[PDB]
Amino acid sequence: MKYPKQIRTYCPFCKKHTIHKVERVKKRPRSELSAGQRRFRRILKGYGGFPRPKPEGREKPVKKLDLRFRCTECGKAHTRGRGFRVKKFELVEG
Amino acid sequence: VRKGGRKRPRWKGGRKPSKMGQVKYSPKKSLQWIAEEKAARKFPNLEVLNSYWVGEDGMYKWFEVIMVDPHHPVIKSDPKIAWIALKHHKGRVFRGLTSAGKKGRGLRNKGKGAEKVRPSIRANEGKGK
Amino acid sequence: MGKSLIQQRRGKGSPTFKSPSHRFRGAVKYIPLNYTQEKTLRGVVEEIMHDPGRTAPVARVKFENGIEKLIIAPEGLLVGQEIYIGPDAPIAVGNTLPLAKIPEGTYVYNIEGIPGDGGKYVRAGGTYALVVSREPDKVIVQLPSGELKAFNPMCRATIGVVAGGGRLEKPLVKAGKAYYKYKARNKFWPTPRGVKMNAVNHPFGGKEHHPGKPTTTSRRAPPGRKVGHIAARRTGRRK
Amino acid sequence: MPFDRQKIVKAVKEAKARAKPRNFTQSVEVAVNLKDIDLKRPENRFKLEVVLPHGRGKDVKIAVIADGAVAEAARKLGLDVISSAELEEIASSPRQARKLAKKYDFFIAEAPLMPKIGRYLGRYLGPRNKMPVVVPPTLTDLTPIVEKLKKTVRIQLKNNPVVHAPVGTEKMSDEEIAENIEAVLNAIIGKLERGESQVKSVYVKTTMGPAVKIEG
RNA sequence: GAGGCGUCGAAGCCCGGCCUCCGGGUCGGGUGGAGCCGUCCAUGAGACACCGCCCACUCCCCGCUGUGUGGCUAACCCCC
RNA sequence: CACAGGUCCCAGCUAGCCCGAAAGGGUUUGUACUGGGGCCGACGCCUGCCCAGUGCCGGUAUGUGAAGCCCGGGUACAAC
RNA sequence: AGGGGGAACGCGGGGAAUUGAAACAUCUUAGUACCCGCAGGAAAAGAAAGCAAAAGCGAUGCCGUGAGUAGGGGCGAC
RNA sequence: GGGGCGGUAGCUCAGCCUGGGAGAGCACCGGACUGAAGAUCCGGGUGUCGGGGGUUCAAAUCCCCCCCGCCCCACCA
Repeated sequence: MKYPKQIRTYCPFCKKHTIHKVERVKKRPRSELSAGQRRFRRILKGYGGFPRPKPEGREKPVKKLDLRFRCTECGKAHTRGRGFRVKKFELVEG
Repeated sequence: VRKGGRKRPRWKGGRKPSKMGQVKYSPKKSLQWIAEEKAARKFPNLEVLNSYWVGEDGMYKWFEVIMVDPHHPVIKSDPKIAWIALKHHKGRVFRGLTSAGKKGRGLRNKGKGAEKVRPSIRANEGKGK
Repeated sequence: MGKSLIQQRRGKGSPTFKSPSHRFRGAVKYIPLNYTQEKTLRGVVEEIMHDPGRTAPVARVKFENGIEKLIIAPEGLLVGQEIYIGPDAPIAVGNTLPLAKIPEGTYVYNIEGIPGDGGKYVRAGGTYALVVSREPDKVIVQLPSGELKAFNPMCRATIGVVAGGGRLEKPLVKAGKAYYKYKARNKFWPTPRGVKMNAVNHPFGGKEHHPGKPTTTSRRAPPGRKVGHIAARRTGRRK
Repeated sequence: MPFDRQKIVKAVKEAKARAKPRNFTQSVEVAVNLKDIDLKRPENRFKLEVVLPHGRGKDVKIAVIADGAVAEAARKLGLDVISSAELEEIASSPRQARKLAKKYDFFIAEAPLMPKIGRYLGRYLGPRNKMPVVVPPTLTDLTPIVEKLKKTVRIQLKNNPVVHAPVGTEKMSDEEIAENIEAVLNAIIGKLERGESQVKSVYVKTTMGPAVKIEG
């Protein structure tokens, strides 16, 4: 669960191992914005298909872990392959 | 003529939901045109040339319908206007050959989108509007 | 599901739920053709008749315009009475005058709702309204309900009580005699109970005894759901 | 204000003009509203120094403790180089009649002395930036001597919604003080803040010169 | 920024309104008639020295603008 | 099942309620002694106790509560 | 000067559902069936605030082709 | 994951914009009082006040990072 605040691991950008700083992946709202949003303009009377939101859970105790690992040497984030399922993640010092 | 759209029968059918709309189903036939048909009906022989909006009170709309005597030589001799002589011009208002009809039927477009209103609406099987 | 119910049929104009209008011979107006004001008009009690359609006493009054119209009868009436109309009528039992000329504390009937329509309130046999308070702004009258309504003093009304009473609601005795009253009116009778009429016919009941839904019903509910206690604010009388 | 209004905009040349019968030779004031003023980015916060291109017009008192070759360098530039003896006088007693605190504006130290400077002179000289604090320069003999003698003007931020750094007193030509006003503006705007009009308003005002709002 | 303001009339004396944590400041009348100040720097934070813009609670004339409410009828509408 | 009898409920008539696509219409040649809806079922003796839940009804400080409107940001305009 | 009729066709409105999706509601059936008004021997469209291979063209129908191509759509069937 | 409100002495909390060592009642303990039954007095303190840091002159609450409870909202980016 605990993971260090800074930790040395591989950076593809600079193509070398270096220290990365951890924060959480942050995701956008809707309501402009997208081609899927424009798909929800057929909910005028579109009660059966896609824009009615197909009303059903079931909806899963877990999530996986998704955690930006941020480069110090160029300031660009990366997200990558992980599989740490977590229900009580804590970020701590390091 | 009254304001608003069409006020429609209410069904006894057991239909599908999304066909039950009454106010969420709207006309394509214009009110200006309706005004003509009331006028043309009232006096059996006097025939609608065109019509225009003469203003409105915001509760009702008013239109003035121009009617002409289908037989009366005066119109017929002077060629500035003489479009009443032909048979077609008798019963022109119902089919939509007037000002109000032409504009409502989407003969107003002639460039882009003119694909299903050309030559006519029910030449394409009602894909037009 | 279910179909139109018992009230919903009445509004249609259905003939089981329509009054007869040819064994009826009623209505009362004070002649609003000459407005509330004007003394121009007097009449003579021509007869005291039974009105068949209101099953009530009525008086026939013969006007000096030469017109025959009914005025709702007072107590103590006797043929050959003079009824006068206009503000120049004396204040007397069975005479008709505007509210302003009428002093407070006196029994009154047949008051106009809106000035010049010959009455819209208090036209029932044996029932009478009492003039409690009077202001030239507005004249407050106490209704058969007990509710004080404000009226404009240009309205006409007549002095006295209305004749009869104890004769517009007395014991029905048996089914035969009860039946004779419902032909004189229009009420759907005999009517069974909803509780063992099906859940198709009526929202409540089944085949067995048991209700289906509670009697007192929402006021904002649609038509065809006004059953039970309709627009009730409270129910019952004991814990 | 003696003259003009503070919602009409002028140039920086014609915002300062010499015209005083007063004993006082017009003290110049620069005052600025910040729009999106914060203290959770250091780039909203305006605590810094700016070196004016013709100086204040009165000298900044710098007292310096330096040790090593930096002590000599500091002397060359035209300085006494005072001892750390003075930290003990300041700290020990709340005396008056000879106290040399309440008479300094800045301090420089070489790095081991700095913790003592903080605690002792901070007590007396305090807020209104008469104590030394690390954010405006107070370490390094080299550059900070050169700026203090060049009559650098000191700045610190009253949160909500104003910052003021009055450039100095008029002891020079009208244009020289317009060049001064430009430097102060360029430091504020160069720090990047949010939205439009990060300098909501700028005003140039005085004891008995024009008192005017200017562009910004 | 340790000085600034005035004989166009100022402290300091005598009262009125005054608020308040009675801390002390504001303020209209007048006697007056030419000083009171800060420096020292006590004070965690310094000067009604003087010059600027401001932040608390809050109050008021004027300019702009909504809604709520009462009168009017000219629209419009319900009654006969 | 009806039934006489009993109870509870709402409404001042430019009403309540309800019918009609609309124009309009029933109750109503009615006016609270009215007429509309449920519940129970002559007569005699009675109808205990509970509003926690569900329903109805009135009120609602505080909280919350859409579009319209308003303000700030954005956009050379607009989306946002 | 008119009602009304006329084998279908034509113009303008009003406008379903079984069915398909192995069920089912968007979608599909279909602008179909069905209904109302109305003209002719063709009807109607029709002499440019057009096209847009930026180049070339200048009223309008229809047939062949462009093509099951662009695009739509439980992105599923269609 | 977004918003708001309350977690404070053993308990429930007051002030939170009204800032400091600083609160309040009620349990509980001690004392009168009483043949008994019974009623009523008089004392006591337990949280810089949920955690950790900063601005401030002396901030519990302001700022920055949050645990716990509750109400209204939210997977495939």
